[PDB]
Amino acid sequence: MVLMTKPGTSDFVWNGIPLSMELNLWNIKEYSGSVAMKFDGEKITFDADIQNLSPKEPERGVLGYPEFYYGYKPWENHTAEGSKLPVPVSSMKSFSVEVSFDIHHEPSLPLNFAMETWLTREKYQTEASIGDVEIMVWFYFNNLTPGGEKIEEFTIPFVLNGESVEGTWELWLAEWGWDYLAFRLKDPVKKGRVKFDVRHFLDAAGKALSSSARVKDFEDLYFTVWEIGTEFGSPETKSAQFGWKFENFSIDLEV
Ligand SMILES: OC[C@H]1O[C@@H](O[C@H]2[C@H](O)[C@@H](O)[C@H](O)O[C@@H]2CO)[C@H](O)[C@@H](O)[C@@H]1O
Repeated sequence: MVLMTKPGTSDFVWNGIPLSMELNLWNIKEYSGSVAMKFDGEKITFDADIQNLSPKEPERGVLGYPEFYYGYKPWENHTAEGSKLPVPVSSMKSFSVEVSFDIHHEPSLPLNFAMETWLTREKYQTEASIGDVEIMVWFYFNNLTPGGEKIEEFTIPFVLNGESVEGTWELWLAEWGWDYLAFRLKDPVKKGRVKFDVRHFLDAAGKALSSSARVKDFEDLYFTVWEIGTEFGSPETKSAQFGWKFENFSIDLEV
């Protein structure tokens, strides 16, 4: 059903779930080489062998974020048809996400396996800005650090390979053009199956930002989307070779 070999977006449906996949190289000015993303009905795979890389904005650190998502991504003003997102955070009872993944990459490549959402003041913004929140959940990372500084750590459960684990998550916060929160699992998992509820993270982000001058009414913000992907690169990265595979995907939003 879906095949992309250049930056772009496409909707598709997986096990009845409407989704969008983006071959996202947002911070790459130019590159040579190959990129291929594909959805075959049963799994999503991504592969990259690119060279002559240079960032558009070196200050942003990473170079790209090939991914697929459920919902409405503000920045692209896009959503596949039939999505249940966006919804106000305060209306989320639980949001269970499950996926099996396998990531491979050249050893020195700054890379991570990250999931995130954008909490916007208004339902359908086309950007995030002061008053909004970007929240990431890193299940894996390699020669990559989240932006900002570490503030606290949280113990948050998730089911690894079918076994309930009590993960230890560092929380990184930065206040740039928007509020940035990144939950980094202290024991990265490079291949496996995870199941967890986004709500726990939301609860934690809420407490962390409870004294912010910028973010005003946390529970009132719109939970717009859930992205799943891998960020890569750094301003010094000149070439990149890595790839991944996602499978056994399923979600459950309870309003
Ligand atoms: O800056 C707009 C750009 O953001 C991309 O998400 C980035 C985000 O900017 C950055 O703060 C965070 O560290 O990483 C994410 C994912 O790489 C978004 O994917 C782009 O569509 C958007 O144009």
